Amino acid sequence: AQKSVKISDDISITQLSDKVYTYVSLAEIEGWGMVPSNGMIVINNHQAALLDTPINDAQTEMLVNWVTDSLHAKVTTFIPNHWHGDCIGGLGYLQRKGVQSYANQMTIDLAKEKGLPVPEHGFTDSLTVSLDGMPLQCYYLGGGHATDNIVVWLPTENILFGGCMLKDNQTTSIGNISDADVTAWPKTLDKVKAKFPSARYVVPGHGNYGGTELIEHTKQIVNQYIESTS
Ligand SMILES: CCCCc1nc2ccc(O)cc2c(=O)n1Cc1ccc(-c2ccccc2-c2nnn[nH]2)cc1
Ligand SMILES: [Zn+2]
Ligand SMILES: [Zn+2]
Repeated sequence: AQKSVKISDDISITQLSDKVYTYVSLAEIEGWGMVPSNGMIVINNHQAALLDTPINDAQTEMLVNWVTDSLHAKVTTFIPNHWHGDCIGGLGYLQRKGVQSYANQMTIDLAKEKGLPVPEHGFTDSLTVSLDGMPLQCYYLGGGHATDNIVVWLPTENILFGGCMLKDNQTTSIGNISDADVTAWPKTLDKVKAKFPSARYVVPGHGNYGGTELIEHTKQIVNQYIESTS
């Protein structure tokens, strides 16, 4: 069991640790109706790192003030998982609040071509940003749900922000695969299960959070759809 607090009505936080909370932001992502989105809020010493924002700026600006008022951290760092509304959907807000963003370089080149706000720090494989001594370990383990998708590993917290390459234990859906690397994903999770075999929490990019079975579960999903289309 773990605390489920509502900031708005359509915005929930769930605290998995002393320095890490996770929320789901339901918003309307155009073309699919009402989708529930995930994100990590990570607090070290009044400094707040945010791992993906909601669909627009309003909820970015909903979650960002709550994390002021109640956690008395200033959001100063951000990391989108890929370039989807569900990742940087609300980065327009946050660069304006001068937040410093880090992401996959691929995702940087991408957003640019589609003309979205652009993160300012890139990497090609791994990049360990410090929230004041708190390593916040981002990696590019390969493409999946999308080509630029990455994972963030909180080394002190054994918390793995799996992202949209992962699905919950509850869903058996490949969801939205327009910018995917299907033949390729299957082997990303494989790498991901190998690197954080010891992750206590492994949260997806949608769906409820879990353990490391979320990995073997998503893989299946993917093989069931590859094996069922190819
Ligand atoms: C109507 C669409 C399906 C809704 C849904 N609802 C859920 C409810 C509970 C839950 O635990 C999981 C889901 C879920 O995965 N989904 C699937 C879902 C699938 C894709 C999307 C979506 C929409 C726009 C851009 C990217 C995505 C995306 N799809 N997969 N990962 N990310 C959004 C939601
Ligand atoms: Zn996505
Ligand atoms: Zn997504």
